[PDB]
Amino acid sequence: AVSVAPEPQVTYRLGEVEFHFHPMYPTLFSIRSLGKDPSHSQEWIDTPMSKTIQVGAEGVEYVWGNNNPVRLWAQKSSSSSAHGNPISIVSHYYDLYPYWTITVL
Amino acid sequence: YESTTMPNQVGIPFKALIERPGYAGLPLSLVVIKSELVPSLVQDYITCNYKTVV
Amino acid sequence: YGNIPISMDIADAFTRIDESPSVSLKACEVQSCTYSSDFGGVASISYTSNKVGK
Amino acid sequence: YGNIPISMDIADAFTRIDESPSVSLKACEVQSCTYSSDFGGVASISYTSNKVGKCAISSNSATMKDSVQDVQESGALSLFFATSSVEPNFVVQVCNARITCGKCEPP
Repeated sequence: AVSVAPEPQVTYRLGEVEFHFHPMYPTLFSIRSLGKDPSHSQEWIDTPMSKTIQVGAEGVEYVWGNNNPVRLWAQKSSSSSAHGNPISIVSHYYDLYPYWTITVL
Repeated sequence: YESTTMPNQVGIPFKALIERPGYAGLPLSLVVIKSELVPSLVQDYITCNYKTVV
Repeated sequence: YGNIPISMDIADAFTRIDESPSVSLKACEVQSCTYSSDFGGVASISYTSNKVGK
Repeated sequence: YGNIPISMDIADAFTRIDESPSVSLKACEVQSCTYSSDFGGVASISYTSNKVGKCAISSNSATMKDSVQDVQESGALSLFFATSSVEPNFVVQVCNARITCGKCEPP
């Protein structure tokens, strides 16, 4: 039987996930990805810090101590509705990846 | 998701719907009865009548 | 004085649509017109609907 | 990842054709347009039906979450959609009948 500290609070914005890390005593955390291109790190969070990762409904996973991992597609209580041009383009109005700035140029 | 701007005019009812577009049957109505400026003060000094006795 | 920004995340889904009647025969009647402006507006709006909803 | 080509004989005939709804006045309303990336989809279509049946619905360039609807009469019909999943475009059909939709993309 083991207990470790609270899993990071999530805050949400337009195409954005922000995480507040919150420990009690030093807790091992991993930052990974498998809805995105491979990455791995390990660090101990002894003191809170915010890490912001963007997710456009791809999939980002965070691993916090001895608790189940959580993967999110940035699910909220909102939805889209027939967005995006018929020929391939990027999520939301925002210019990046340039496909809204290409018409200006 | 969020976020409207009502002006501060008292007793006029403003209506907000917001979370995502579409219609709701229960929406938020909010009215301001009053703004209230309440002190947070430093007492500079006190003065009062005094009884001078000769 | 000023404007008050307000933000809310409120549950209004529920089940969407929460009933939206389509509407026809839209009219504006304006009556009770007497000068002043320190009191509220009095308009009457006439319409006819093809469904009941909220 | 990987694509599955599939083939079927669903035991067609049956006693086809003997039901086939047709539908008129086909429209799209757009609600719940927010610029958050989710998989949901919350829109309505307005039409009128007077043919009582089930047709095989819907679509081969669009995705509804419904697929069986006995339409006898019709009005506004809210449906769920798989938006920003594998459809960013939709050719909306309700039976043999169709329009293309929808809206919401500001600059």
